Amino acid sequence: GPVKKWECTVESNPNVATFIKELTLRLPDGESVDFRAGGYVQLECPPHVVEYKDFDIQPEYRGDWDKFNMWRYVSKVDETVIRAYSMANYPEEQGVVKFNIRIASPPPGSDLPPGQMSSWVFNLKPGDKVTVYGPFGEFFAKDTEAEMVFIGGGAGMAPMRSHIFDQLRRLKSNRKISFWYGARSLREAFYTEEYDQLQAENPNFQWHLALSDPQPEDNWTGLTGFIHNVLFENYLKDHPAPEDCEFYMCGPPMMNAAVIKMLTDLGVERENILLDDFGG
Ligand SMILES: Cc1cc2nc3c(=O)[nH]c(=O)nc-3n(C[C@H](O)[C@H](O)[C@H](O)COP(=O)(O)OP(=O)(O)OC[C@H]3O[C@@H](n4cnc5c(N)ncnc54)[C@H](O)[C@@H]3O)c2cc1C
Ligand SMILES: [Mg+2]
Repeated sequence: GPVKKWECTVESNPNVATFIKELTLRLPDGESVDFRAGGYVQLECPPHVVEYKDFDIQPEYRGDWDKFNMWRYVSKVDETVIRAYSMANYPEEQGVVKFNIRIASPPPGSDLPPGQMSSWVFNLKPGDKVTVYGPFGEFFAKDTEAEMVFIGGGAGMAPMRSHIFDQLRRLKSNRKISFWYGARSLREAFYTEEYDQLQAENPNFQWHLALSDPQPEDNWTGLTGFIHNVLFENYLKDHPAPEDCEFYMCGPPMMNAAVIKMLTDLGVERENILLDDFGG
């Protein structure tokens, strides 16, 4: 049916990684968005000016905001903008829409304008008003009993969380499900306690974190490198029938491309790979 519209209030907007915030919007009037896991809404901003030095960035992330010279950026937006963001909540988490949003700052060294909507999102404080439109979606789980392999990176965590909670807690599914998330270091990993608990509670579910640049403080002895190599070496290379799995992918462009190439090379048919392309 026609697009619905809600004037929401910001409940919380902390960083969950150095360059990713978890934005939670409370819907008005006790309403909920009738969305499906993997779906999205559009957020809108009015004309504005935002200065990055005004952002609230939690303490452990600030050193890299200094290193990346982020505090000098200013974004001037002369007209209303709309952008899609994927729900990180699943449908049984009512009354809110929750997001994982990467700050799309200018490439280091360039003179390009900062990202219009994400810069505005990073200055949202509890109590601010945000207009939301939707729901929309196409990145939906197939209705089968096949093994599921979820692959995520960056703010692609949002539909990954939605999908995984939907399978395990709403559908109470017993399908074989794994989740593979690539990040730079432990400070860039989030929802780790949630996934560890879901693995403890659901013997059909397993997750894996691979770090590309583990930091000394991480004392990391787990998987390292790029997620497409990790998933191949530690699981798919020896899998009896990878072509029988359903793959659900959402990451930054380079990750999407590398994972899809790895899978197609293994003989997985493109029909068995569902991609949520954020268009980065
Ligand atoms: C279905 C869907 C779901 C999505 N879900 C999410 C999600 O859950 N989380 C999320 O973080 N994103 C998501 N996205 C992406 C999101 O909609 C935005 O595209 C993203 O936030 C960037 O928008 P922006 O307005 O901040 O940046 P834009 O203003 O669009 O700019 C993007 C980048 O381009 C740079 N730039 C500016 N001018 C130029 C130029 N001339 N040449 C080159 N580069 C330039 C900017 O500095 C910035 O880095 C989704 C997209 C879709 C389609
Ligand atoms: Mg303000």
